[PDB]
Amino acid sequence: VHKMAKNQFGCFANVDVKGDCKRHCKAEDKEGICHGTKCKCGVPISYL
Repeated sequence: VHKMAKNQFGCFANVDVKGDCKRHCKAEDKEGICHGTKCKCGVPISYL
């Protein structure tokens, strides 16, 4: 599957969109950030 809305959890323009980058990072117990047309993790969900 192509690296345009099928690999970045459909996220773009730094927005949490369609596939929600949040969820793929929640598997890792992390926040998910859209960094352009790209999805990475932010920080641990352990906010304390």
